[PDB]
Amino acid sequence: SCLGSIMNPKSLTRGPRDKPTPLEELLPHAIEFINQYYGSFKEAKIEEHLARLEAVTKEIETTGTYQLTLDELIFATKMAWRNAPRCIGRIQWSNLQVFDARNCSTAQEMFQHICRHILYATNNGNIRSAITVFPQRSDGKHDFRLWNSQLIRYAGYQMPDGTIRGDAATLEFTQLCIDLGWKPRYGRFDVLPLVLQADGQDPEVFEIPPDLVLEVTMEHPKYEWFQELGLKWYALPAVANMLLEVGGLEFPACPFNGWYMGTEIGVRDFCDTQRYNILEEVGRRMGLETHTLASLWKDRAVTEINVAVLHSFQKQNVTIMDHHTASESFMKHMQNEYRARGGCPADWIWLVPPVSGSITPVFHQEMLNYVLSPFYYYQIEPWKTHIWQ
Amino acid sequence: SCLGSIMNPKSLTRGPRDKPTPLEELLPHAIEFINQYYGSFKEAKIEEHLARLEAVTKEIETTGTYQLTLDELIFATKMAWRNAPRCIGRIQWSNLQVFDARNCSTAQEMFQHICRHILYATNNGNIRSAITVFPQRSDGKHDFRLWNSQLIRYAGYQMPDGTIRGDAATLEFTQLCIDLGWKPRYGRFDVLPLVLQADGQDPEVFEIPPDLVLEVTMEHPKYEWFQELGLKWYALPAVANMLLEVGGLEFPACPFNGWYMGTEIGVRDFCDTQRYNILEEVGRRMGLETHTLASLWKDRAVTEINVAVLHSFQKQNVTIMDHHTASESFMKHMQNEYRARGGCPADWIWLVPPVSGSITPVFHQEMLNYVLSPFYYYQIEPWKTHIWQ
Amino acid sequence: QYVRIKNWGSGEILHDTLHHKATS
Amino acid sequence: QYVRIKNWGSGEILHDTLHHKATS
Ligand code: HEM
Ligand code: HEM
Ligand SMILES: Cc1ccc([N+](=O)[O-])c(Oc2ccc(C[C@@H](N)C(N)=O)cc2)c1
Ligand SMILES: Cc1ccc([N+](=O)[O-])c(Oc2ccc(C[C@@H](N)C(N)=O)cc2)c1
Ligand SMILES: C[C@H](O)[C@H](O)C1CNc2nc(N)[nH]c(=O)c2N1
Ligand SMILES: C[C@H](O)[C@H](O)C1CNc2nc(N)[nH]c(=O)c2N1
Repeated sequence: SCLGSIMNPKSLTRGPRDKPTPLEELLPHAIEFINQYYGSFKEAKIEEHLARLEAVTKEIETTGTYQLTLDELIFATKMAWRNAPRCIGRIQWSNLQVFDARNCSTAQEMFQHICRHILYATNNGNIRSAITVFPQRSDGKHDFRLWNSQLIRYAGYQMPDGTIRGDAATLEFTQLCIDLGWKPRYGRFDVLPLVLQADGQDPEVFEIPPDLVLEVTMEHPKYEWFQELGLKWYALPAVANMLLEVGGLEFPACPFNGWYMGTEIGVRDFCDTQRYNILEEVGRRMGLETHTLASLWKDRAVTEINVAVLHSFQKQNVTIMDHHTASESFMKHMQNEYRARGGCPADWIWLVPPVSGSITPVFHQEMLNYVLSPFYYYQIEPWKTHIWQ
Repeated sequence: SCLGSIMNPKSLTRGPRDKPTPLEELLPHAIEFINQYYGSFKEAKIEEHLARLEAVTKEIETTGTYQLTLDELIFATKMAWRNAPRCIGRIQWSNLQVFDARNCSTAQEMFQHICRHILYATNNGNIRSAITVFPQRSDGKHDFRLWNSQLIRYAGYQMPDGTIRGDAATLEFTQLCIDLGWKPRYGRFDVLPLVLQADGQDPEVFEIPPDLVLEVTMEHPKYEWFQELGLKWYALPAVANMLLEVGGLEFPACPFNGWYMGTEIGVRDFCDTQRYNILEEVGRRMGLETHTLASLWKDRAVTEINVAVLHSFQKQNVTIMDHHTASESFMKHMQNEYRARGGCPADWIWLVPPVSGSITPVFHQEMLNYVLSPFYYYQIEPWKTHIWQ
Repeated sequence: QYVRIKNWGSGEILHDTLHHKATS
Repeated sequence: QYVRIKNWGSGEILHDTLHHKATS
């Protein structure tokens, strides 16, 4: 049975190791990557190409592993991007900023690199795509991990009076956070602390410097009561827990970010029943027939919450993108791609906006989803495998 | 590469034959079906069960084929329904009406059965689910086929002045129709003729008796100019070109129908650029910012066209269903099903409405798509394989 | 065996066993 | 070979050859 509809298929996950990765597999992978890279240069360099092939082979045998040239890493992070079946923004693949923190060693050094990142990328609202590569997995017992699903994310508490406050999606991580000594500010929009694990050590908590988390206060351009819902969201979508695989190497810590596509905050974060779940309150406050589904009131509401989100980001000068423009963009990417290298790994179930499905062009496009390399994999949640001091 | 996003995968098609189907494969399939059937009876009948198993085996060997008991066919049509990965209405699976036309022989006899069907099912607007099984494929050279994609469908012409009028989706079938002697009425909503092929003979055309095609005139409940768009649609969704496979047997002709889910006419038929494509005219006539995609005007328009469609069907007393109710319905079906037999072949890419994606519950449900039996397959278009007199 | 299927809206899970009867 | 991929909106088709480089 085609399992296309599963969220975290094993095929897409790259789990924990206990010992270096077998040279039998590591070597041919590395040769593959090096060929990819030199092969990418318009105008080749066989001298250099051959030299590198050799150098790497040596190192791998003299050390059972190898290190990438900063140039190769910059090429790895983008290709990995380029090969992300579930991203609509890939038309921007070649435009990434890479922060090489491969020489990091402590958690506080991590906490600093992440801050340099959050700051570089936010740019006072003019968002820039960036990535921060930490030390590559070596023996699997010294892995660098970020226990957060994403850099800036809001906490989710379970109130005394039984009601859940904040983002229910993070109720569990939040407890853990609290278990590790974080002071719960019991809000609806409390930015979660960075929980960092460096060189295999138990995880360490760090509050994100408030000045660094840019936020957008939600207000609709016709409805004055929108603002009364006292809603807001962070401007930076930064995925924090994925693994970068390139030429046999695995970087278990490599936060990356882009800008937002409105429907994420719009439809998913706010409207999902298992998230901020604000669809009824917005329905009611619109006078809609909130008690008859056939009235299509949800379709009606959600579009306004979407206009609010977009309106707010534009008004505040924060970068954002609507799903339509996103889709036409991806469509053009896909064509560049088929022309450029005849193919584009694409996952329709993800590439199609969560609203306005068929009004969007990607809905009518047949796609082939396949995992290439380099690639960004998922990982088992650390607290599930981590061995404590 | 998972090819989940392809429309007509071979896996889902059951093509033409040239000779009976090999007893080696036909027999074990038949035994499987018979066991399924007797196995379905609450309170068994092993006597009968065993007797049938034997009877069928005989027949198959004495004739290289076999015939189903009307009871078995009634069970085949529903199970096939029950096992239609791409249908949201399966909660209604056990409620089908079966018209046994297995003794048909001529095209005019077909044209009559179809009319009995179109009439039984329309019911003056209170739609009833029904199916009409024609003679099963025998040697593959005497197949009964309906060349239409669906019973009632509108024609699509290519105007002199270069412009395409009617439903562009059927421009090709329409030509053929014309090539076979049909008189083009050059309208925007001209019901296409039934093109029937019986017992392997060349296809024959028949106009559907106008009194039989119930139609719904489109009018919005706030916008008076909606009616000025002079739009309408047929009330009966009847798939005409699929193959029913049961216990090794193949019925290449078996039209079936249900009622409509608003978004089909709403979003797909009217809004798809390659269909009636009315999204801009509705945008403009709403004063929306039809020239800035970020204005979300399409999301805005399409929801009104959807309210129009639903409003019209209710006002005219024709059966229809909105996508939300459809989705909650399918969700309940799925659970009955997992409880009833632990599984439900479901194709997410199809089961999710073309609008309001994530606002719908099926969007958040993981599904496993697999082909069971009995099943309704697709077929190669007749005019592509048919051998002419 | 059986495939673990989950509903992210309600956290609910189901165990699909019927796929076994899938045709080739 | 290559997989024929089609766009039902524009009737356009593309031939995917890159999948060959798929990992297992
Ligand atoms: C131009 C800025 C970007 C935009 C507008 C964008 C947009 C999106 C969207 C809308 C999604 C679907 C997300 C969801 O359903 O949660 C997505 C997923 C994804 N994007 Fe991006 N993206 C951007 C930049 C990037 C970059 C620079 C990379 C590679 C370094 C990347 C890698 C990914 C991956 C791995 C996923 C899947 C995450 C998961 O499986 O949960 N994106 N992106
Ligand atoms: C209760 C009335 C019914 C409703 C509301 C309903 C609704 C739907 C919908 C919305 C679709 C997706 C269609 C598309 O994208 O074009 C669909 C597809 C389908 N339905 Fe139904 N359905 C009904 C009855 C039935 C029955 C009675 C059968 C079995 C005899 C059936 C078999 C199918 C099949 C085979 C498809 C796929 C057609 C294709 O692949 O093009 N449906 N249905
Ligand atoms: C890089 C990037 C660029 C752009 C977007 N975006 O536009 O929405 C991204 O979104 C996300 C946000 C969160 C997740 C999942 C994450 N929270 C957790 N595993 O659940 C996935 C994609 C990510
Ligand atoms: C039985 C049934 C019940 C209900 C619906 N419905 O609610 O939309 C159906 O729709 C359709 C209508 C047309 C097709 C495709 C057909 N025209 C052609 N191969 O392109 C598929 C499903 C079918
Ligand atoms: C996998 C499961 O079907 C789930 O509901 C989906 C589907 N499509 C998605 N598409 C995007 N972009 N993001 C998601 O989180 C999901 N989740
Ligand atoms: C298969 C290709 O992705 C195509 O655009 C789709 C997708 N999902 C669909 N879902 C339904 N219900 N009906 C369709 O015709 C399609 N077509």
